[PDB]
Amino acid sequence: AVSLDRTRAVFDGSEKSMTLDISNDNKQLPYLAQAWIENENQEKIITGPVIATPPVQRLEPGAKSMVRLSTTPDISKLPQDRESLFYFNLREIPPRSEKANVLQIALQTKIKLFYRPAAIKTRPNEVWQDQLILNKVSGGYRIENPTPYYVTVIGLGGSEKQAEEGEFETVMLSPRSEQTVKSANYNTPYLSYINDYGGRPVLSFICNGSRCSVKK
Amino acid sequence: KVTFNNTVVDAPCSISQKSADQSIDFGQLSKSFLEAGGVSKPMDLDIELVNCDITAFKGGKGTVKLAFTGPIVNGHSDELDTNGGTGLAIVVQGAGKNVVFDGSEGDANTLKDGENVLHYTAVVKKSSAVGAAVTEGAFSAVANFNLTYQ
Amino acid sequence: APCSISQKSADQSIDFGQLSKSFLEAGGVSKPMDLDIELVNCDITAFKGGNGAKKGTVKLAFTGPIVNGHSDELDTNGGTGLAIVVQGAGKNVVFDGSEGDANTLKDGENVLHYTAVVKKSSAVGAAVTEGAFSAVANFNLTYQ
Repeated sequence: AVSLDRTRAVFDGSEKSMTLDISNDNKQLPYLAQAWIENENQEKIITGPVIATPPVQRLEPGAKSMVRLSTTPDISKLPQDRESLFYFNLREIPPRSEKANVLQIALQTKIKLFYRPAAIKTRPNEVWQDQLILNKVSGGYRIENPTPYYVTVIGLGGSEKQAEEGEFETVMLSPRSEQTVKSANYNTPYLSYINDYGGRPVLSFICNGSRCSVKK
Repeated sequence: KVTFNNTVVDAPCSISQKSADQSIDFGQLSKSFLEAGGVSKPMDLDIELVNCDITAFKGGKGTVKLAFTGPIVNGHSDELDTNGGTGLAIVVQGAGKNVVFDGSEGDANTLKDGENVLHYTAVVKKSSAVGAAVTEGAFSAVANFNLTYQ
Repeated sequence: APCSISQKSADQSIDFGQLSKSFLEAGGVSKPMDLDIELVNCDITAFKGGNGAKKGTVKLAFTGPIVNGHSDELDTNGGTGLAIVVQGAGKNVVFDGSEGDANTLKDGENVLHYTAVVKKSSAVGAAVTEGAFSAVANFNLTYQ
């Protein structure tokens, strides 16, 4: 019954706080909405550096509310030249059932929460994923992500259509890191990723041997 | 001049069921029947995915991991332990596969073309716990349907 | 001549915020937002240089990129599926420079009130995609 407004959240390091919108899409009954934060290993963290409030709140039928994301002085201890990964959780508590012998379903929405330091603040439709480098290797490709941001790759094929509908195993590269994925060799490699808005753009590469850079 | 600004994002899924409290009632059951090894009629546990683009749970990869979570009958992650000390447990079947609640990935693509409802069935039965015995009394349970977006 | 646009109305911005791709693609329409044109220091009294001047009326016209087949939809810069629709007196506005209805003006200042919304365009094949969007419209006045 309770829902979040996005699939990922970017926290602007130049800000000390920001909000996320939540909704009780159930028009008949009130539901509770709990919110909390997890670190990069998805372990719940209560002492910062990012905090979620309120930890729980009641939502009347059809009610719209929000959750606030705030930072603590320790936020400045996070690296300031790359992104840091967190997870935001929103889980509902349906009202206790009337009937006896019942099973109830409770939805929990978990999304990536990227802490983006001010030094790498970004512009409205900016693209950095075009700096991804593809190195052909034994078994597939070694994706290289030299950018200071996390990049979520959801496709890799010989065509644009194959990059999208292709059967690929979604992997997320950490800032300044690489990673090898198993894949068939392609003449004109195509890659698909998830941007800040949830969009899935498709990047076309051109290879110079075992190296492949995005085509501008 | 007037400049209009807006932003568009992909929204996470919202769920709902035939019942406003998101529950399914198993009705009354015979303690003796369940005790003897009988099982309840499998009940339709349908979850409607709304306010999102279902083109990620469809059938025919996935950027949204799906999983169920709840207390389990020790040694049986596919048996959702219940409340009421009745000795009963709940089992949920998805699409030819059983759901596990120890926090293991479920099938996030069980959507039958032309629909936005994930279909499951749930049955109540005596717990697989050693020396378990069905006893009179109402039972209940809550399972967490977890959607983790990438 | 009779009036002059207020410094604030001559160059204004409207932010509809963050919208759901799903909502839009399924025909959803955003919350409306006020778009007011403030005319200040109007001297309709002095607009007596030939009483042919049908009262102190003013017709406003909007101009901007348009969605094919639909002149009442302002096209969005970048992207493809979105469209801005502006209303006045419950009547839609067209962005081809056509004069709107006559508005009566009194000396001093007058406010022309409109409301705007974002939605998927009526164009065939129109597909809503995510990202940041912006649309710009210009307007000009003609007095009667």
